[PDB]
Amino acid sequence: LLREQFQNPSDEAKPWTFWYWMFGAVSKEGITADLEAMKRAGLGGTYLMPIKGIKEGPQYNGKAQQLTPEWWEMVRFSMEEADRLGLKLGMHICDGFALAGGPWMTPKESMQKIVWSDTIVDGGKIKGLHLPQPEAYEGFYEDISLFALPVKEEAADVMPAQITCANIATGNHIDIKKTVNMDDAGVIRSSYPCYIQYEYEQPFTCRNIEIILSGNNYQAHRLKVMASDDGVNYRLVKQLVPARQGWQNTDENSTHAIPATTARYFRFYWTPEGSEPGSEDMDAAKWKPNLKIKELRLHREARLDQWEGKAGLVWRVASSTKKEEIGEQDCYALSQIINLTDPFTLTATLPKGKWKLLRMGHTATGHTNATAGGGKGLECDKFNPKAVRKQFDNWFAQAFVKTNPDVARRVLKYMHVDSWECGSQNWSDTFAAEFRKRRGYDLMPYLPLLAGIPMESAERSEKILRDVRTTIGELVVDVFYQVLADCAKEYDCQFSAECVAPTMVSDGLLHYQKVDLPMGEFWLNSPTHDKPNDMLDAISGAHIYGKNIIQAEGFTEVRGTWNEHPGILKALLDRNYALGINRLFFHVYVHNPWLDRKPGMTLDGIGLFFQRDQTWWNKGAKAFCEYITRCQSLLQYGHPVADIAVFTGEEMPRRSILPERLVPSLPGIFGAERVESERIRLANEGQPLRVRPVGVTHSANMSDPEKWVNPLRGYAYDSFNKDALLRLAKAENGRMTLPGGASYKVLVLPLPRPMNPDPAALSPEVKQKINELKEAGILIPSLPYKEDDFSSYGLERDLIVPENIAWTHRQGEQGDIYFIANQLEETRTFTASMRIDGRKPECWNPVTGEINADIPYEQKSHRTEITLTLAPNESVFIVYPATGLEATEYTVTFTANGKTIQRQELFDWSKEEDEQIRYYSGTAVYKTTFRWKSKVKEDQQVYLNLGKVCDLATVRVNGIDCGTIWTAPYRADITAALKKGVNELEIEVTNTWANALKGADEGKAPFDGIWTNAKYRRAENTLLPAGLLGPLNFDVAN
Ligand SMILES: [Ca+2]
Ligand SMILES: [Ca+2]
Ligand SMILES: [Ca+2]
Repeated sequence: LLREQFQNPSDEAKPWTFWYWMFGAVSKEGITADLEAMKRAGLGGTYLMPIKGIKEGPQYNGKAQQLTPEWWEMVRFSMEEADRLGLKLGMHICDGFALAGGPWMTPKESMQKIVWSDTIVDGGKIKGLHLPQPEAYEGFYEDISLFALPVKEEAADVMPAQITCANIATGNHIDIKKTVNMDDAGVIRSSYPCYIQYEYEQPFTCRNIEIILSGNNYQAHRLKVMASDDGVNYRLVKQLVPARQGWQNTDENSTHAIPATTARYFRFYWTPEGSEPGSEDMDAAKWKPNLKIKELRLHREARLDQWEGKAGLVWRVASSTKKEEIGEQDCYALSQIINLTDPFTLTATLPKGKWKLLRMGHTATGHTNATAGGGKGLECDKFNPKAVRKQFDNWFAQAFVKTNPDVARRVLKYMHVDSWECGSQNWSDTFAAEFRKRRGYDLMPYLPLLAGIPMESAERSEKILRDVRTTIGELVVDVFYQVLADCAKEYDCQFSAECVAPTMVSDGLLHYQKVDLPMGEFWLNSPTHDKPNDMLDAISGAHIYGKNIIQAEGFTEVRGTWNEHPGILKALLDRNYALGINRLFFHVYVHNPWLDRKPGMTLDGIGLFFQRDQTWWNKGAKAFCEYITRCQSLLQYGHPVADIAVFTGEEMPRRSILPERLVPSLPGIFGAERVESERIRLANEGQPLRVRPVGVTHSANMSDPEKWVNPLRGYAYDSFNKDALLRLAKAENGRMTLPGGASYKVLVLPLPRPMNPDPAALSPEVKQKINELKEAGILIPSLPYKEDDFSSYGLERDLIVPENIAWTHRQGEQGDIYFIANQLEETRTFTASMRIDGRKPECWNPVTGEINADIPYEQKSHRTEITLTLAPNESVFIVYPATGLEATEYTVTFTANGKTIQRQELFDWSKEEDEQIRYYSGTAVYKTTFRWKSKVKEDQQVYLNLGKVCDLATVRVNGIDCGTIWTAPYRADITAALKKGVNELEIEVTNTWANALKGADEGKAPFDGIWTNAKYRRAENTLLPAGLLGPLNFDVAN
């Protein structure tokens, strides 16, 4: 029964935590303390991940370096204690955060890329010639093919230029030292509009510009290229366009093609005007709009525009190359190219003329699991099933050998793969063969496409490179994820996994079919580091592949500042429940090995600081986890409901679509106010900056997922890929269905968009299936869709609520559940109208566990309406079956320093003259008495309203616990504990660490033993309000 699950949830409904061990500083005492604390809070289990080692933190004197017998003994003891407590465990597939590295991996077994060298020679007889050696990572390299290409032009690929620059920004509020300048190493920097001029002694013919950076720089890709023959009259060549790119974009330079231009002068104009705000697929645009260029290389030889991404070396999307940039004369036909692989030093003969000797091979990409300690080394080849198996055998499998095997088999039941951060790869020893099987033709004659050298035509070159990227994405799934899935099943473990996008070339949804537990990620107060697109990848992936439990790495905080408590985490959690997550994992519980240092070890101040030495752990983490468990009990029930599927298209790479990107496709669904807010945000006038958190300056108009609650105004959608369309979709009763309960009425085929700008042509099999779905009744709306909703087609909104109300809907055999959550810090009363006809709603309170089965409701036009009142950040589930306190003198006892005071009136601890109270962080126990005049009458209900609580409070009346109050409304039901006459009142109030850390920083610690490696602090330098501020009142109801 649903009631029993809500009231007595199963262990599958409990939240979990990530558990990090820092710098090999680990103790058994701390292990016991941590795991008991986890059990006390109501956590179901933990993912044990050690982070860095003794070298990275020698000051901590760590005794548990990864893979030492001492470390293995800590792991064994952890399994022993989890077993004793009834907790389960997971581990990651490598040391550190990610991804699949270890000291057992050689360069040959690591991720591979196509590399090359080249040299121009006279044709005729060639004997004993030593060719240049391509890039060889740690000296590993293997030849594949040697081509000879007849030169298009005998002139040199680059020439000497004199480089100069000029500020063009004319005004009076310009810092002259930030205007364009070139340093002694030639690095170009600017904060203001400028140009950079290249002058050649003789006219130079340029066909592309290779942009070389030190780290990422969005602005560098926005140069406007101009040229002159005479030194004053300049003509437009091209406005350069930034390719879509993720944060891991430094492995390759960026080649921007232009129409072939012959000139003595080239000017590269720059202005920050027109800049797009930052996002996950224009990651560099998150940062200050300054220009910084290491080098511009102006090349003569023809290359495909943005070929480095198109070759699969790095995760990028750019438009196909225009014919005006690469025409037929710029391409090689296969007949022109002489294959010298056999004879190759080189000895053979060639027709007269000049030949480019293109020596192609492969080497390691150069990536490690760099956040590891003892387990650090090269990332495994993601296309080599033997290397993937080897990774599994040497870390995860050893947890069942080197510990206690029978205990390990009982408690270590989860195998985790985290979010990818090992770059991309476009080769392996089996890649040619896999390409041949999957794409239906041989890649090998076309291998120079992987260096961006065009063949046959631009269109043909880019059709083949798309096929290369497609193959890459398929091998991630069919090798890496398939092998690990087999391994997990072999070891009786559930497989959880985070995203592959936006660092490894992929269809970002595709791998979720191979795992048990798709896992998203959401950050707290960290706009520059949040991954809303990762969340939608994991949720869409789970929905379309029928994975019912959707995990989420939650609350990661780029700079924790010690003022965080559950009360300010609720709204954030709720909007991610609305997206579709149903098992939270706290990021992060750090192991604090010292029992006499608080709050102790952290991930160098990266939050959330969710651990035993939190001021609010014992009561606050427990109360929050109780709320979480009740929510998850219902949010794991049945199947999620979503009316709309949105096709993710045929470009590579690809992934789920953020709501903002569908606004031009569905302007009527989003509404006019959203259309207008997006116009302004994307215009991004003045490129404004914001600082959030302290010390992190970024693009103020960056999309913020807090502002995208219920963006379709009463419908939900999943992103939906080619795989799911062709392999899984069926039409039943006019809806598109998928195994595991997905059922969509609408299939949106979006307009061309930043991640699919061409757009990539629909394959015959996709057009056929679309038409089949169309004839069977699935709605394929014509775009842009301008009506408010789909009611004209018989598809009404699921839930009609006002703005800033987050929701989701699930359904199964026992009925329908709507989660409804207030995202504002205010009390609201509003109508909620649900697409449910003729059933009786109930209001189930997840904070308290109370069920109100007799709520008023109206039945209008075959919907059901209720009037809800929600306190700040309050949420509720709607389920459809199938007077002044007059206190005596307070005694207040500050538990952490034993100080006791007597006060008549309530007070803010932070305004006290006594420094040990002023800077106090921890718990204080308030004791008083109050008179209650009457016997409590039948059906009468009495609440003690607490007024303002800084930050949480546990109420006891005559010794009876009346609740831990942590979120609005700030009241406890004291009905059952009240007696006529004198009543005893005890309230335990707990704040956050911020005030005591400030005090300790200034030589005014309110007690002994305060220490943390977390050094970030609020910029404001204020003490936070602290304590039971009140006023206290009774609310007597019926
Ligand atoms: Ca992670
Ligand atoms: Ca499309
Ligand atoms: Ca897009």
